[PDB]
Amino acid sequence: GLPNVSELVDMVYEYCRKRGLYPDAESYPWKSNAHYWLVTNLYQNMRANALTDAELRRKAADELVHMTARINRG
Repeated sequence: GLPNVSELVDMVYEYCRKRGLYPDAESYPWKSNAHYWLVTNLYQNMRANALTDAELRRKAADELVHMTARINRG
């Protein structure tokens, strides 16, 4: 299933920490297309907006609701 908000925020921070080891964002080791889209969107929003941890958590929760709805309808 999808990550919960805490799991997803941890993934964003790990990606933040590890992304320099890889040739590009797509080459990072994603367990699903969902993880790639969730994490890279939140990372870029983090980066381009200096999001606080609480702000990141709110965006992550919204992204997870949109993605749950997408998967729910096929």
